[PDB]
Parts: sequence; structure tokens; C-alpha cells
Amino acid sequence: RKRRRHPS
Amino acid sequence: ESQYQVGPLLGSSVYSGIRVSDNLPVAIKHVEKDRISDWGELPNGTRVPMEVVLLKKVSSGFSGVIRLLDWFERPDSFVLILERPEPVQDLFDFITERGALQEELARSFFWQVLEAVRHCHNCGVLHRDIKDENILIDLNRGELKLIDFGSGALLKDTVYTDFDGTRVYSPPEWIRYHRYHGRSAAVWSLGILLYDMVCGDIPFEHDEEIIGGQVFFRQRVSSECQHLIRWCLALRPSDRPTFEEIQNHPWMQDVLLPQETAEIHLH
Ligand SMILES: NCCCNC(=O)c1ccc(-c2cccc3sc(C(N)=O)cc23)s1
Repeated sequence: RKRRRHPS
Repeated sequence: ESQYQVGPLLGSSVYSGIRVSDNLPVAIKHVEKDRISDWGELPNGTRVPMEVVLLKKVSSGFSGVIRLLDWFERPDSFVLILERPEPVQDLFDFITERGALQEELARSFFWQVLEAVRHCHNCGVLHRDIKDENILIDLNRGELKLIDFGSGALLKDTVYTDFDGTRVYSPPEWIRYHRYHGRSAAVWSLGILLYDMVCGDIPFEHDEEIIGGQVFFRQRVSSECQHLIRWCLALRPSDRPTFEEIQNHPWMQDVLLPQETAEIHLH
């Protein structure tokens, strides 16, 4: 899988 | 401008700073008035962003939260002066660099985050954006610190129908009904966080997975830790544990002290 940030 | 020396940018708008007073390392957060959704009143009835209200309320002395040292109003923005530990790394970058954390380290970190969220609740503040991105590690002290109250609210026991937090950490009842209670929502996000710590990434990316309530462990995780995560990620809010039941869970016993955690895992 691809680990990433997620915005607020 | 004269009270602090401004340095270069960190993340997006927060800059490195030094307090001229005593050469203390600070962080200088700028918030555009035009981009602020929720406004509050101060104890002296001054109109400020909710972020400042919540930061003032949690800035007692318990250092599991990044404290607001000072703030300024400008014509089109507010400037927040926050403490800056050095050296620091956020828990998102730490997990990316190191992968799935050992259970001992995950126990220490998760415990400190629990103590910081309880502190927020004790001061009448609901964070509403608990995730690895919103947690700083002081690498020398082995102390975690909560950041970014910009999606926060005053804690209430009645239902919330608004949310500006991270969707992939939001609970099933929000996805489905646009409805949640603060405590049971916070426990859900802490379930995501704990999975993220022991498995090296968050369990759910899509709404279907969030409301599905199936938790597949992609990494070796003890049965005690699997049970705690499954319990925090119960579909029905009322079936989730209290902060008391989490911290009394068998998996959470014999936690490392911050300095022990730094010596063993960070140095
Ligand atoms: N892939 C590298 C990204 C680099 N990024 C970083 O290191 C950091 C970004 C910002 C940091 C920070 C340090 C001290 C106080 C506060 S308060 C606050 C907030 N948003 O409220 C953020 C911070 S740390």
C-alpha cells in the first residue's frame, strides 16, 4: 500500500 | 517582529522562531482571518479564533500539549507563539521512517497521547483531529505533544453535527449520520492511531472500510493489543471503551516512563 498524509 | 526573530518555514503556516527575551526556541503559527470558520470569546470577552480559546484553556502546565506562550492580532491574520522542542519529529514521519513500532514503544506513546487527550477533556477542550500528524516527539525527553486545535471545539456531552477533522480518523456514525459525541469519537480516532502505530499505517482509506467495521492486521500484533484496537473501533459508540477502560486494559500495564522511552527507543 502507499502511506500518506490526509488533510483536515 | 522585534519580540521574536522569525526563521524559515516548517509546515503549512508555521515558521521556526527564537524569543529575543531568553533565546527560547518557539514556533510562529499564522492563521488568516478570512480562512477562520469558528470564533470564540476570551475570558475578558475579546473576539478571537476558537483555536486560541482552546489553546489558552489547555496551557495549564501539563506538557503533553504544545502550550501557547503568546498571540497577536494583525489586520487580516492572528499570530500564535507556540513552544518548539528541539530536536523534534512528528509521529507520522517517525512511523514512515521506522515502520510498525514495537509494542513496548507503541504502549509508551499511546499512553502519553491518552494522558494529553484526558488533559484536554479535563480543561473542557475536544481536539477532534487526533492523528500521527498532530503529535510531536521530543526525541531527548521521549515526551509526545498534541498540536493543531484548529478543528477543535469546547467539550460538550450533547451531539456534534459539524466536523473539520481528518475523515480517515472520523468514526462510522459521522460518515453515516453526520452525528457523534466527543468522547466516543475521540476513542475511535485513538483506535485508528494505535492500529497505525503497531501496523505502520492506518487501517481504513475509504468510507466503505470505516463503516464496514472489519479490522485486518497487516503486521504481527499481540492478542491483547488486537482486542484493545477492536474495542476502540466498535461500530456502535456505546460499545467503545471509556478512557478509564482503555488505561485499565491489560495491554496498557507497566508503561515505560518518558526518559526510559527516550533512552531505550530514541537515543
Ligand atoms: N516531512 C517533514 C515535515 C516537517 N514538519 C515538521 O517538522 C513540523 C511542522 C510543524 C511543526 C511544529 C513545531 C513546533 C510547534 C508546532 S505547533 C504546530 C501546529 N500546526 O499547530 C506545528 C508545530 S513540526
